[PDB]
Amino acid sequence: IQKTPQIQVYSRHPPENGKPNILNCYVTQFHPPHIEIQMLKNGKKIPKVEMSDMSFSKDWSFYILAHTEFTPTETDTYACRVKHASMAEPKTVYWDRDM
Amino acid sequence: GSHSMRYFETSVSRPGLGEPRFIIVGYVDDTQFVRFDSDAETPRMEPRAPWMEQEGPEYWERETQRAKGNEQSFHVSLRTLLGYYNQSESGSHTIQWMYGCKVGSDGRFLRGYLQYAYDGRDYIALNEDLKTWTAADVAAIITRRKWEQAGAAEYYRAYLEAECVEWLLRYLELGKETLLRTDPPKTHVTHHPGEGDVTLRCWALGFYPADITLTWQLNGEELTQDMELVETRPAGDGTFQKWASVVVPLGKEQNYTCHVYHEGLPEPLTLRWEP
Amino acid sequence: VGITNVDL
Ligand SMILES: NC(=O)c1cccnc1
Ligand code: NA
Ligand code: NA
Repeated sequence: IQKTPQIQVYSRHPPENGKPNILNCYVTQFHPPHIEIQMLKNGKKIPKVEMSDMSFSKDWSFYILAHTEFTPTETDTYACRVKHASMAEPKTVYWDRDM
Repeated sequence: GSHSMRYFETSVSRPGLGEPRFIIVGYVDDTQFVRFDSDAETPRMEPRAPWMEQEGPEYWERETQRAKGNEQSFHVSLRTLLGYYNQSESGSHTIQWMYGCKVGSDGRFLRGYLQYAYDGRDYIALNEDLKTWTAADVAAIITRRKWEQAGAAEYYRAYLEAECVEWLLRYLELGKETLLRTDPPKTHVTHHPGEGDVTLRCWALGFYPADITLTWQLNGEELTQDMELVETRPAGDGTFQKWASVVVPLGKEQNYTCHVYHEGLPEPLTLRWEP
Repeated sequence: VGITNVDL
């Protein structure tokens, strides 16, 4: 009974270039609870990444929020990389400022 | 009102590595207010909401002892279910328990809930009557028979109908400055061109509680089909976000309206793309 | 507050 994590990568506030914000990585709909979340800037891991306590849904699947401070630019690439038992390779979701 | 308090207790076995991981998370509506984590240096129930920080040392000591008893209780339960399903001692398994009570606008007792899962699936649940049980499989029948003898539904019913409700009202009083707020959605429609079509994306930001409905309409009728939608996501500041998109013909954007439903709105919002 | 779990 394995369920793959579903990921959303998004800013706390509507993004503006050169205005500091918070980047969220919302990981949901997974089982078992053990999970590893990385946040990346321009391909390299972001050192200070805060994690919320894991809870679960009415459907029993787990969820967790990872967040880090970021300063959006026109050119910088932001991603969230998730390692979970249900996947042979990590799942990476890139930040899209329109979603 | 209406308000509810929910606890989420999870225990995961880790054979060989060490002892199982035990986590508790408590919520008042969509606001986390407590947490327990067995993997912490000095494991104790801790506040997660600054209005909970007021609670004294006697409260934290009592909730730490309750958490530590449940941890041991679920450590034994994990080993018991291993015999019910005749599973090997080398595998990792999970038990999840979620329980709570709902209060009305008054607020007096509305509803109570208590249920378990084993390895992500329903195991046993207390019925709406708070008197009888619903076992999901043949192993859960063994647990149900044992708990029927022990009078487990009566012990839990007393908590859910009384103890649960009086403590939720105390936390509602402690956290009234924020828990009793309804932050209405801040909405806007974005436009994104494409086969000569346009994507209309209705945004709803900064709302609390999380419960929201976003719909697209064309001449009074809801566009259920061909409507993209994201899961309600937390902003991380106590508010939630959500969007709903539609693909409409180029230049026909004014004909589509987004309807927003939130308890923080006296009447539903109606908005469209604004040139 | 929460409740004490009854062993499964
Ligand atoms: N909200 C809190 O009390 C708290 C305490 C320690 C770490 N994070 C949050
Ligand atoms: Na489970
Ligand atoms: Na955040």
